[PDB]
Amino acid sequence: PHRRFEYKYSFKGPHLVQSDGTVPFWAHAGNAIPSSDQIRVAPSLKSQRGSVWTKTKAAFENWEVEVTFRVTGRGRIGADGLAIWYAENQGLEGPVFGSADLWNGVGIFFDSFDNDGKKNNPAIVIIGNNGQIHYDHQNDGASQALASCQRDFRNKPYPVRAKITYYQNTLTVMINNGFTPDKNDYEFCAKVENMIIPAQGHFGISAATGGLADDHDVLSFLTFQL
Amino acid sequence: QLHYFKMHDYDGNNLLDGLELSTAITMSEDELINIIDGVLRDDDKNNDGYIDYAEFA
Ligand SMILES: OC[C@H]1O[C@H](O[C@H]2[C@@H](O)[C@H](O)[C@@H](CO)O[C@@H]2O)[C@@H](O)[C@@H](O)[C@@H]1O
Ligand SMILES: [Ca+2]
Ligand SMILES: [Ca+2]
Ligand SMILES: [Ca+2]
Ligand SMILES: [Ca+2]
Repeated sequence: PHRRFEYKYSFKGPHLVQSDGTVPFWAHAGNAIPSSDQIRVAPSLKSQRGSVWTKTKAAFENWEVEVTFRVTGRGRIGADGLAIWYAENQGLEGPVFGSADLWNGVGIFFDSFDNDGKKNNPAIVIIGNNGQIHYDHQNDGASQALASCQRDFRNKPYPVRAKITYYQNTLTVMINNGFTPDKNDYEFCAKVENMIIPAQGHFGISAATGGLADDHDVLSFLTFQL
Repeated sequence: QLHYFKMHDYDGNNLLDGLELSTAITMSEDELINIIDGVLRDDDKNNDGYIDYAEFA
C-alpha cells in the first residue's frame, strides 16, 4: 500500500521548535520540554508528567507512524515509561503516563516499571478504551492488554524506533531496539486483530516518572496516510 | 537551483516535506499551514507528501 507523509501530524529536528518555544501543530504540556533536535517529554526528575498531542484532529482510515525515542537512566531499573496515543480527545494532563484517562482509542505503553511485581518489565503494551476505562496502573494493565511484548528499550546505544501501523482493522507494532542504526531493522513485537478506533481524533505522545525517573526523549514523530 | 532544493532537505532524502518547508518559512500556524498546503497542492503530483526535484522545477 502507498504512504503519504502528513506533516501536520508530525515533528522532527534539526529545527523542531519555534523561536517562541512551541512545536508546530502540536500542543506540549506539563513538564514536556521541546528542543531543536528532540522533545524531552518527561525528564529524569521525581514525579514528572508531560505530553505532546496534535492540535488538529486527524481523519484517515488506515495509517502508520514511526516514532523515535530514547529512554535513559543510570539504574538497570527505571520509570515510569512512555505512551503513544491515537484517540479522540487531546488527553494532555492526566494519570496515564502523563496523559488523560478514560481515553477513546488505543495507547501503546512502554512500561519501564514492573508495577505488579511480576518481573514482566520492561514491556510494550496495547490497550483499547472507549471512554470509560480506568488504566490499571499498578497492574501495568496486564488485564486490559489487547496484546503485548517484552522488549527492553532502556539505555540502548541507538535511538529506539517504533513503527505502529493500523491497516484494515489490524494494528501492528514493529520495533527497532536501538542495537542497530538501520532505521528499518524492525523486529515483530505485537499485533491486535479486528479492532476499531475513532474515525477521527488526535495523535499524542506522553510520559512520566515517580519515585524513579528516566529521561524520556522523542526525536521524531512521523505520520503517514495509507 | 539544486542548491535551493537542498538548503532545507535536512534529513537528506532529496525530498522536501511540510516540516522542512515550515522552516524554510521561519507568524501564525494557520498562516503557515496555508502556505505549505499551497505548495503540496501546487507541486505534489504523486501525492506522497513530498516534493522531489522534478516536482520542484
Ligand atoms: O513513592 C511515591 C510515589 O508514588 C507513586 O509512584 C510509585 C509508583 O506509582 C511508581 O510506579 C514507582 C516508579 O516510579 O514509584 C513509586 O513507587 C506516584 O504517585 C508518585 O507521584 C509518587 O512520587
Ligand atoms: Ca508500570
Ligand atoms: Ca509488571
Ligand atoms: Ca527531506
Ligand atoms: Ca511527490
